Amino acid sequence: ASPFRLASAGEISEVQGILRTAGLLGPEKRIAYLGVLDPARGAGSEAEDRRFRVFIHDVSGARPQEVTVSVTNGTVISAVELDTAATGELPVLEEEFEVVEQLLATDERWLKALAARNLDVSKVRVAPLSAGVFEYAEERGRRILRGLAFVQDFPEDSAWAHPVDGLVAYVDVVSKEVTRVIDTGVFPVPAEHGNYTDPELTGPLRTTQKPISITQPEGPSFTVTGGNHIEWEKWSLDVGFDVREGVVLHNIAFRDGDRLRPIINRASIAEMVVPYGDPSPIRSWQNYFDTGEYLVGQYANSLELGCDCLGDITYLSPVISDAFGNPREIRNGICMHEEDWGILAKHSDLWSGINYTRRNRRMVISFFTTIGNYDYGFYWYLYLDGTIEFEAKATGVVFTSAFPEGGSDNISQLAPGLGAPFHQHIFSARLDMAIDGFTNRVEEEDVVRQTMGPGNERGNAFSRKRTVLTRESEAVREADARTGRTWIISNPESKNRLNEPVGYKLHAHNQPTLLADPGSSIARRAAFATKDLWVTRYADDERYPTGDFVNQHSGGAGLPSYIAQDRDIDGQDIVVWHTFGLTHFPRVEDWPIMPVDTVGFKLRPEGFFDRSPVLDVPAN
Amino acid sequence: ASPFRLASAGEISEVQGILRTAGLLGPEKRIAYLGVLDPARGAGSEAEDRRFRVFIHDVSGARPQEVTVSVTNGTVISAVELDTAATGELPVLEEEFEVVEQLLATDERWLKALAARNLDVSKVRVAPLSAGVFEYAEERGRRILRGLAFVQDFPEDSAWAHPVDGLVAYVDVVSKEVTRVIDTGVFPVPAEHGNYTDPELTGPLRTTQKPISITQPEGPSFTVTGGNHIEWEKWSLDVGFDVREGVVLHNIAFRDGDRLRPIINRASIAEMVVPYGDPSPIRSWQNYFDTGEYLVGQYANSLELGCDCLGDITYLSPVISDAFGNPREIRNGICMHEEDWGILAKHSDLWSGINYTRRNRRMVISFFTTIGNYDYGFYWYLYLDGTIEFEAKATGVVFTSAFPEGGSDNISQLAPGLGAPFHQHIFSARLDMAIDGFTNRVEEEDVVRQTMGPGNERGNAFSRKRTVLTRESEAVREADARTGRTWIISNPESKNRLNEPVGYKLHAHNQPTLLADPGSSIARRAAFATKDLWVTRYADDERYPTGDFVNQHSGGAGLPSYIAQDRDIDGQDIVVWHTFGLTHFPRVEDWPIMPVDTVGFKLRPEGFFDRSPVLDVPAN
Ligand SMILES: [NH3+]CCc1ccccc1
Ligand SMILES: [NH3+]CCc1ccccc1
Ligand SMILES: [Cu+2]
Ligand SMILES: [Cu+2]
Ligand code: NA
Ligand code: NA
Repeated sequence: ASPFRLASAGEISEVQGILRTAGLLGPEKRIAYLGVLDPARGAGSEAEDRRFRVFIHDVSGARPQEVTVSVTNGTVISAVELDTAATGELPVLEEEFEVVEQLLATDERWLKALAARNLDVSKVRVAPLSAGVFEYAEERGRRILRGLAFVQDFPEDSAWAHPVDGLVAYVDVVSKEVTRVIDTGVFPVPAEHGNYTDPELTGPLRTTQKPISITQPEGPSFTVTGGNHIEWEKWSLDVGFDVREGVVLHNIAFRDGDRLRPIINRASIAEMVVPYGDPSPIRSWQNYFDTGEYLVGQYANSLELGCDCLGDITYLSPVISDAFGNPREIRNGICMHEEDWGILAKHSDLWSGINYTRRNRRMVISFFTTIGNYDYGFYWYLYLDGTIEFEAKATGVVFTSAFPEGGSDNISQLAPGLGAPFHQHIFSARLDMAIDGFTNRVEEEDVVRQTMGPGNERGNAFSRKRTVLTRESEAVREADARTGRTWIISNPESKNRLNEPVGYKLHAHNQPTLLADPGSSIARRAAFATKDLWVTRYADDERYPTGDFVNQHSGGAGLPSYIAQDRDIDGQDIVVWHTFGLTHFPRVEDWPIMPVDTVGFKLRPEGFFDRSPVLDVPAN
Repeated sequence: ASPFRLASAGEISEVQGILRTAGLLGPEKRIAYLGVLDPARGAGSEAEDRRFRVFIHDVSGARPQEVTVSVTNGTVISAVELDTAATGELPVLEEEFEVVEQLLATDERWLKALAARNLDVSKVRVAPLSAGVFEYAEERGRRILRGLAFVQDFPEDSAWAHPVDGLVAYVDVVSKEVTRVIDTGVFPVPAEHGNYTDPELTGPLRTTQKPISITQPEGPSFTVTGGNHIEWEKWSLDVGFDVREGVVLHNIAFRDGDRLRPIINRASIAEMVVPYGDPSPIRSWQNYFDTGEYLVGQYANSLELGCDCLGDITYLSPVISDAFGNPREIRNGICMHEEDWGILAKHSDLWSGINYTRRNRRMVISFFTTIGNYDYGFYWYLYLDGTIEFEAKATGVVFTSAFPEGGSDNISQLAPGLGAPFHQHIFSARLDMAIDGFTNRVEEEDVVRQTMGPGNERGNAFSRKRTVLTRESEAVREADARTGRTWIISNPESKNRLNEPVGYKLHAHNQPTLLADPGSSIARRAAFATKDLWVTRYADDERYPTGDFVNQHSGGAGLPSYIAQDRDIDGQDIVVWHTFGLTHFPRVEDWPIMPVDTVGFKLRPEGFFDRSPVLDVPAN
């Protein structure tokens, strides 16, 4: 009976009924987002109200609505008409993916461009790309997608190998109008195929790999109760799923003796953005927010035993709503399992004669999503020693273009005539902290170098300094790999046995943040991505670093507007937002299908325990 | 019959005989180092000469010697008397470990200090620490170790829990003289024990972990021929072992179609150093070079099946010489096995309908070493996609002190009265590069940010720049995480099918380098550690970044003297030296035995292949 339980098919069927009865789900309506709301702060009075938030699109041009529903009470709580010129358009609908291709396929300007390139319109796929906000005044308040074309030689052909460069179109998907067709010149369509299952390309498959068998002859070491509550090796948590964010972790806690100690209240990847660095007008508008614009959870893959997840796997199958409010099960959408992780601790002592070795392991919670050409795995790891780690795995097919004759400073060449524009993959982790409870503070820790002199006569000393972040206006922080900069989240009212505040240290990878010019449209809309670390005071409605409606929003929403409140964060209920990402200069080896590359972050205990928390691990 | 084969017991027995007959191994002699020499450059004329380098110490005060021997020809090639005031002392001998304790145990000044603290001399262990070079003129040319004391309450007690602070002694281990005893004040000896196998400390062991079984029902996928030649998943290499460096990788190559393509000629960890940042005169001299002063290979552990290495393990048992020239087998000293490594590549395509998933794996070559309180695992990883990775795993027991009343800026508190001085663990990887052959160059690659303006009107463009390093004097490089700085090793005379030079990219972790003041003794002796990247022209005798004789050398030897030759490195036979390390502010969780922390680097192909090299991997 947990309030953090997954949404059930029955709850979603009741939401649909409530919306229908209220007159909010007519035939011109589509559900663009549906998700359970987290319990409010201080629900410890026991009063379960299962509430759902719904974004409702209207395919006839009427104003969309934001609606909150209580399945517990069977009522509509609020329903607001949205002015989308003001607050942003709703997320892209799956059914709009093919509308862009179909509308262009009858437009004379589009047919004119394809005819000059001798392309059969029935072979031309059109990627449905988010539009952003640029110079085009006619787009304000309209639902616009932009289309870039790729040729499929036959139904099983990889279209990404055949970009049609020098051509882009803009489409109003509600009025079904093609607003602009821009043809800047003919580029040869790259001819080589990129079919990575074609024996002519792969050659004979390897016969040298032989099997690795990972089994757990006595089950797994974790238990799952109430559908989504995990207990594993003193860890406790709830695994949630949201159609926008994907896997969400709730109530991460560690059982230290007889005390259950909270660490993180809610952990999610709350936004991601892929900005492209090609200045060609064909692509210079291209930045897609996979989380905020497309909703990564609704494209989660069904994960296959032995291929996607290997070992003794426990699956979760989350339920989401389709565009009409029917429940849709994502079969085997979340994989969970434990993994051997090498040596945990080891010492052979010359004086005591004792040899000691212990092995480590980790709990893995993962899902995969596919949005167009790109595929990402999201992995959360819990380790025996208290460490928490997130890892994103990027794979799929790189987004392509022509490679210009005479080269390019912003595109790399992958095959004859075929290019891949430079781009970044930037994530925002939202960590609603609860280190031993909700009274937390953040300190920035830098290494301090000391000069040779009095008190340091051999010039060997070095130290560290910690700076408390006391107000939101000073809590927008940059990495500094030079000085070993980390951030410590501590509880000043909870001390370890040495009388020091208990804490956790965040270790970043220190990769570059957003490279775009600070005056650009993307720097305004993805402002979170320009800094490595933000800290805010918790608030119910401050969910996403980019705001609630990312699609076609003019910018400034989210983190820069939250922190302007300049709230007290020194020993308060706080949220850490960590930006981290990959800067991708594509290489030949990324083609025709890209080997996984990774990025992430980790948190390690910092005086949270009174000694090593893994002294009670047995000797295998 | 490979020239890169491991040394055999028979070869070492012949070396001993040759040395004995030549009069070089009398009863006052000790072998401080013995190791096989790599074949000279251009031995492709086929002429095997197995040669060994030997450092010979004299326990009676005579001058040590460096000797080269050919077991092939049964002769002494050269024998040089060493002036150790000039070129450095020989590495610490294992038999000198207990000489420091035994000599102090009869010194009246030492007994005076223990008596005032009411310590029974039979309970006091003395750590044998390398001396470095500081202000003491009487030490030049003498073989000095310094001693710090720890109390063992009973034979199985962990002495590290009971440091005797405020007390240090210096010992001449050849003349058997205690040169100085420094007592700066009495500190309480910390009373809590740190016995991590005591049920009173651990509590009841966990009963919740249940087994993970990793098996390979058909063997392993790699083959071992000639004792130490590995073939695995198109990779080819030789696994060497040296008593100073430990595991060395030779002739790393990748079978691309019908061509065997070299990548790295020799890879090793050529030095490591642990500098302490406590300005107390009791410890301000403390910096130990585990590789150069103590020789990490001779302390390699015998690795246990199921505890140290899990799965289907193939072992190597390298042979080294003891101090008298007898062969000594390190049973099960090197573990090798392959490991599942998650998803390699994955894409589900919306237009072609093809779902594609492939799994990754890695080849692991590892050993563990223990020198006093510290334990390290060295791991080399080869991946299916051409990636090479090194990982160091640091564990064991932290070096301790008293925690001063009133605190400290350079020591953290681990238990009542017990401190752990700040320190670093810094490694030097020596990578004798051979990217498609020996004509290589290094480029530094930085991200380039571009301003909004003409040619970049939306302010989204970004680029990269590469700077060729042409001469040694310009090849001393610093990290820059901000700008995503990496280094590319390429072969300008070997091009991929796109006509670009083939290459590999080095990705660093960008951790802080040496923090000590640049005018300090350690900055002079560990000059390699002050910069992230060095490139030299290959030379036979340029083996270690610190020089051949690190112990008590006054500084400047090694890399700073090599690069002063200012040799051409633009398309030549070059060696990359990468500094990387951990800065350790010890935490409570590191006590009484430290959970593993890690650091390393990786190299990934950068246009080395003509497309993804893993298209021929099967579907499991
Ligand atoms: N990831 C969102 C961008 C996208 C969407 C659909 C096809 C190709 C690219
Ligand atoms: N790691 C070399 C320093 C050392 C050597 C022996 C005991 C304790 C410390
Ligand atoms: Cu990418
Ligand atoms: Cu350390
Ligand atoms: Na919080
Ligand atoms: Na070389």
